[PDB]
Amino acid sequence: KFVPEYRRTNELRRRRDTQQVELRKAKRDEALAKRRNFQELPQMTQQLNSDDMQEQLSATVKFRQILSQRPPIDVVIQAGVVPRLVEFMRENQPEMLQLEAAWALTNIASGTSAQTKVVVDADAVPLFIQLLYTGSVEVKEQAIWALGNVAGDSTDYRDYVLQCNAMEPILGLFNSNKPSLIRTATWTLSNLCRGKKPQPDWSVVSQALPTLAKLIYSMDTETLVDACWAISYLSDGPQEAIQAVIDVRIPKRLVELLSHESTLVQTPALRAVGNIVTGNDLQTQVVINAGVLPALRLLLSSPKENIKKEACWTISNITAGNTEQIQAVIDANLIPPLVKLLEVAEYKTKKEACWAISNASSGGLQRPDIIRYLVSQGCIKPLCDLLEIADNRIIEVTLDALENILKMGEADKEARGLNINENADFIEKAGGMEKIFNCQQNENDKIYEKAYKIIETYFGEEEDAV
Amino acid sequence: MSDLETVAKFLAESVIASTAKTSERNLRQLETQDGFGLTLLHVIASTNLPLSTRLAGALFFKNFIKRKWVDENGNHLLPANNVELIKKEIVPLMISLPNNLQVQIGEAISSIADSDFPDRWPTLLSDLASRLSNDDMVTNKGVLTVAHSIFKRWRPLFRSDELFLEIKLVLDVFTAPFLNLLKTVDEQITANENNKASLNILFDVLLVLIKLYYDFNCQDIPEFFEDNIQVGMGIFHKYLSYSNPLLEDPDETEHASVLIKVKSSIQELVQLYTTRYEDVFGPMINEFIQITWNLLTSISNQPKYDILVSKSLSFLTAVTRIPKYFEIFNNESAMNNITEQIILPNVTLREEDVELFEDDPIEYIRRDLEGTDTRRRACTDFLKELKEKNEVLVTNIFLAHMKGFVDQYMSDPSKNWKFKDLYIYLFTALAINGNITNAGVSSTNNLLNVVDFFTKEIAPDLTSNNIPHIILRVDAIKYIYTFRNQLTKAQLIELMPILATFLQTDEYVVYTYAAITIEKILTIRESNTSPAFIFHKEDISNSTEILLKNLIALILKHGSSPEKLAENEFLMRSIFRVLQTSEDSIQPLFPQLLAQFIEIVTIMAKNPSNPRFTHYTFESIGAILNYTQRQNLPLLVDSMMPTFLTVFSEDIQEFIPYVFQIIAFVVEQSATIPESIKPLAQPLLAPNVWELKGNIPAVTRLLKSFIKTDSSIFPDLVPVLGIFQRLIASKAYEVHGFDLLEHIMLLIDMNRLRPYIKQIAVLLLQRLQNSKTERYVKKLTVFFGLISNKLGSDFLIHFIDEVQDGLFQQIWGNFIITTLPTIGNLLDRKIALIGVLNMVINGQFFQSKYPTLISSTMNSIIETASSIANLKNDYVEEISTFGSHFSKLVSISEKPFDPLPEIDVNNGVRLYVAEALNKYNAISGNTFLNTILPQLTQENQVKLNQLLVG
Amino acid sequence: PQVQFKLVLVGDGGTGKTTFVKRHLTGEFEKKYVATLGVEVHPLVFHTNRGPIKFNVWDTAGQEKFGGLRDGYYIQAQCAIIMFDVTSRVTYKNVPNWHRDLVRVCENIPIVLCGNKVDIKDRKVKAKSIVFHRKKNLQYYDISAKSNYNFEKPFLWLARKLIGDPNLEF
Ligand SMILES: Nc1nc2c(ncn2[C@@H]2O[C@H](COP(=O)(O)OP(=O)(O)OP(=O)(O)O)[C@@H](O)[C@H]2O)c(=O)[nH]1
Ligand SMILES: [Mg+2]
Repeated sequence: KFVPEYRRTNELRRRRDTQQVELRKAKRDEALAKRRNFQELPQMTQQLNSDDMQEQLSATVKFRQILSQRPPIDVVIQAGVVPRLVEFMRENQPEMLQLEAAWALTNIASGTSAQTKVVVDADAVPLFIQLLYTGSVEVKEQAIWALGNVAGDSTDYRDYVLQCNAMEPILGLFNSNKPSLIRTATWTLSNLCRGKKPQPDWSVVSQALPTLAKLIYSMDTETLVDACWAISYLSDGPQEAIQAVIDVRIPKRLVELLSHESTLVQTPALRAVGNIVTGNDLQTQVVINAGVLPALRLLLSSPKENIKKEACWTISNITAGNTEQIQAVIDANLIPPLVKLLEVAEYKTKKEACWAISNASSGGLQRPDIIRYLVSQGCIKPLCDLLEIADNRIIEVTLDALENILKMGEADKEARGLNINENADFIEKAGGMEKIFNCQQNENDKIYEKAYKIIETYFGEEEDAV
Repeated sequence: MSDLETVAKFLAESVIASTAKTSERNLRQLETQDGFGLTLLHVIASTNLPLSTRLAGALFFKNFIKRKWVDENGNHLLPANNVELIKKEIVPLMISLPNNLQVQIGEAISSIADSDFPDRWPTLLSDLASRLSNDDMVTNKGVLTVAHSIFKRWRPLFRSDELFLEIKLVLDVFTAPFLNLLKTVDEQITANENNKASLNILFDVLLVLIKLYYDFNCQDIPEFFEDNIQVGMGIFHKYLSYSNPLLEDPDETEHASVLIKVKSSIQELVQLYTTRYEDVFGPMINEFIQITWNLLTSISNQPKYDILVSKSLSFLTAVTRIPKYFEIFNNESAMNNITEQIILPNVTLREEDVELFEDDPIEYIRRDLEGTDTRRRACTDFLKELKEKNEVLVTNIFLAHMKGFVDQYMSDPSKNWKFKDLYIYLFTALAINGNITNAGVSSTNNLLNVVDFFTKEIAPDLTSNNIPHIILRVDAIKYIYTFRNQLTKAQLIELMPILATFLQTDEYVVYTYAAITIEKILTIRESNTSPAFIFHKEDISNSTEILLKNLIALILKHGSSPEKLAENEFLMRSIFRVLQTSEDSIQPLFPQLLAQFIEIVTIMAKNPSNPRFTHYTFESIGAILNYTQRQNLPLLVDSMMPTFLTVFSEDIQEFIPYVFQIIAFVVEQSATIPESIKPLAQPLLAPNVWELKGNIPAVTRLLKSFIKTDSSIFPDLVPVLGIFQRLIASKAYEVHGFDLLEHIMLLIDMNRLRPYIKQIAVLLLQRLQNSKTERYVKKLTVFFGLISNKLGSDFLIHFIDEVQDGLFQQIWGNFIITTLPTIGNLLDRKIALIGVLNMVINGQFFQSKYPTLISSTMNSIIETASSIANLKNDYVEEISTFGSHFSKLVSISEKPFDPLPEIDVNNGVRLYVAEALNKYNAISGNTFLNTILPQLTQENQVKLNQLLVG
Repeated sequence: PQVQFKLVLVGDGGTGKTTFVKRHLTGEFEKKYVATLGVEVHPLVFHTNRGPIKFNVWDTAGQEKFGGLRDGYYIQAQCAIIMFDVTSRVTYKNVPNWHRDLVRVCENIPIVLCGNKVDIKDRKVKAKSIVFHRKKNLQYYDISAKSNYNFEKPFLWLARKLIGDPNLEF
């Protein structure tokens, strides 16, 4: 009997999105990609084509104004002025004319993909990039905003901007004092880093990490939000990407931001920290040494359910590490809150607390006092309760935790000459023996075989007490 | 003449007994003709044929698909032309058939889909969905049943991208028609409120729609069902309360109807949504709680609602575990209304149980002792869940009701005795934290006093001359059983003469529960860190004889037929426990007790019936022998062996593995082989004794005991080696082969083994080339270590090289040092590790002859000594055949042979290795470690320094 | 044996269906496992207080590779016995499959669920786990073909159900 492999059943660390396909309704926690910068058309078009500089400017100012704060983008385009606006950005034009033309084009690029395409096909991008070299602070602010909308439209325009060598001049903007310029440039930079398939050219966007290290030392909330999001995108990668973030010494301040007052900051900061602990034990210890464990304790109590979930996921990739790292989690008093979420939290969060406790128990086979403490904190009952409701993957993870707990109890019985396996008695006392036993009814063979082994090894009418 | 006519002829013959087998053989021959698949479809469609013939054709086609549609790799086995035409005809054919045929064609479609959907059958989904219509609920049921058969395959799967892509494909086709059809079935059900036939049809469709709703949501809640949740769940919300006299009939109390199943399927889906998708479902949970509360309020106690009640309580249990929703009934008013309306009416003792008490006492006891889905159990588990969330509130609310139950009983105990059974049951449920285990109750509710309740409510019912109902006498005994850990030794001692007096009554459940409670009292340990029991021998010695006398009389009370004598295994379990506790208290009576057990064995041999009774009979015999003075064993042996010989000669296989264990123990404990046992030694070696899996562990033990106690009883070692060969050649029995071999090599003088030592090595190593298993190579490695530790390093080298010069170093470098670090069993790891180390530090010949082996051997030693509990810890489904089961007697169990007892397997091994290496280095003038350190891997040079500097 | 009924006996391979029938037919207990190939039909006659009753027992194969006609054997069956082995948890896990295939062919026949081999100590399917019969209104019995425990209860219940006489006795 043949069936498709994914319809058959016959390293604990987990990366961000190993499986991208989703059935659930997509919920956006991310910053909107595009931003807008807040009929006598015939007459304006005549002034814009005029040879007089002051006539050109008054026309450009009007086109920018109607495009500010809804805006008739498609109408301006229909007037055929987009290439003229692009000409006004050329290196040999007046500063104020460049400013207005770039502002108007920014808002045309702020609309639909078709409207952004108009500006891109008009060869505006190389000029924006040039204005980043040559413009005043006011000119540089309009050009970088324009590049943000192009980049935020799609991965293709994101890559086109990078192929035009925009990164070098963009990274020069962050010497400015003007908080509005830093804000806008940080958002544009996050748009150049955003997007999973395809990811941007690593050789180019990793050049931004020194700048991002500086930006997360801003105390401007808006700047921190988009800087942390940028780091969260760049840190979503293999060990090499994580190591580039570690090398610029981002983790210390990144961990500090987990305690920022604003959940708009905590969310991307926690996402980035979560990404970093998906590498190896050495990279993970760098985050531990930065104080992530105390910070995670508070986030387990966050009012945002998604913060609690991501905190549990982050902890689970830490307890996927070595004995000392598991002990560090215990030492930071993270188990009591994890056990609490394991029994009261929403399923998606509860599911993540299960991974964390389960992974800890896998390493607890080498340091039995680890499992003693876990049992001491009352994890057995929540784990067993989870067997009745969980998806099949979480059933398997929960049975592996209970098996580790049973192995430890059995090894402890033999080592100390105890009469009975204490953890097996706890599991039966909590009603967990029946819930494990009932997993044998699952048509999933991996689940059935695991439950059968547990039942027959630890609850199978072993012996008369002698 | 026609091939269609010929197929129909034998399809018809297949329903008749005389031609059932010949017809299949003819059909299998006809099956080779090309197009037979399509010929079957034409037969199925032929309305001129009798329905049974068309049904035989539909069943044959279905099973033809299962046999010959694809091979193990998914290659179609039929001509590519037939394959595509089948897929085109099958769905339209299904629609046109009446139900009995339609369902089998639906199942053939599902079988094709199992291998071909979705990649190799892109049209199926559209094909199926396009057959749904608002005006034909018969065809709808058929189509939806096929869809459910295909989509329910998602339920046991792990999430994956490939699966979610498949699910997405299905949702794009079905979501709109599914919801529309669901939105059409509710409308027609209301319009057809008084049409019985059309109602049953509509609710059949509703049931499958509900199951499909579950299929679509078992992996995640898809976007479509999140958006349309209010209309979807709103409909199910409605039908949880729906009631129509046409779809009900009070005259049926067991057979749940389609309406009942629909509400149960709804509750399954509601619990899925409540426990997985509370974020989305949250706003609607309160509505379902209230309707579930009303549903349980007005539900008849008839069994046909049992499942619906339990599924409703599991929903309410999931709600109790969500703090936000538990608070709506976390107050005295709601909690008290749950008690009166939901819990108490279903916890009372129902008389369907009282009848089991009177008619099948032994079964009543077994089920009472081990326990599901009865209303009592479902409601009691719910009661527990509430108590866990607010113990003070729940306890006090029930203490108030129980207070009134006491007065209801005391007013008229004779008629209201059931009220006392109630609050004893409720008190027990509230007092126990969690569940009782085989070890008893470990902790209780601090708001209740089990000792006070015992003195006031239980103890008087033990000794009262008259009892309103013997069920209360059982309840009192069971209370002692339940709370035995909470009573003092002095309180238990005071109960022992009372429980023992029950063994002289005639009430089946009273004297059995008394025997059970005595046995469990004798199993209470003082603590889990030492083996001592609360009850020592001086606590039972004065009553041992009268307990045994009365337990034996109860066994014999209803006649000495094999089936009735062995009926009550709890009596013999208690005899065993009493014997174990009393030890040598009544040694002078051992000959008479043993004679009584032997007579029981003799009677049961005519028809062994109760395996637990049989087991504890032989445990009891084992206990007697264990506490008999060794010089008195021969007299006991002589009184048993005539019966044991008859067990062999009559081939009572149920007893044979027990008799072998008993005889082995006797031999193990004697300084010489008793004369009555000597004649068994050489017949033991006959190959036919070693054929049944259930006997191998026992005859291996007996053979080992002969070798250890007096190996001269075997004048020829050839047949002993023949057993070893049989065991070691077998993957199933290899462990016993190694066990036997250890006895042979270590306990038989080398002068006797000399003519056979080469052959032994050849046999032992033949497995390596032919049919090696991982367990075999691990056991071989442990065996090498054992030989090294005992007979020495030089012996081991010349034992293997005797097979072929050079074989030692080849096996050492390929199997031993590679396998050593993988041995997970702690005692075996110590033996292997210490034995391998012994070769390096106590093998001057090993060092001088194989100098280049030392570095790789040291790498293996260091890795093994410096490493985990993650390794497989033991050496552990299939068809049971007669005699395939072996049961170990704990009364005469033996612990494994540890040749290195001064080294604890826990931490002593690592310390021992480090001290042995340091010593060897010191004896070498401090040149060994310096010379070998550069030859080790980088990793092991570090681990080694941690060992020495540890 | 003029009153005759087609009884289909189904269940996983090795559960004891053939041993059970042969014990009723001849009284002999078969110790070896020789898998049945497709079906063997065996007439069983009981002499009752309502006359002689004949069961034509279609002893079907439980191993898929030897299944023969499989549920093709169930056509026009008037009753059935589903057997499992109480020492093998998987044979009880497959009981719903056997029952599903039976009722799809025979909608409303009486069916007895038999848990065989209760004479073996290491029982894996306890009465607690055995609940399928209440969900589908089948009669359940523990049986042992070896010890003859409840030997005749399945045929007696079917006979009473088939004749409609609760007082019928063998
Ligand atoms: N101990 C014990 N063994 C039994 C019992 N019933 C059957 N067996 C054994 O179980 C094995 C299976 O025997 P069969 O009756 O041939 O199995 P089956 O159900 O007919 O299997 P298939 O024909 O392949 O479907 C044999 O070894 C029997 O001796 C029983 O009640 N007790
Ligand atoms: Mg058979």
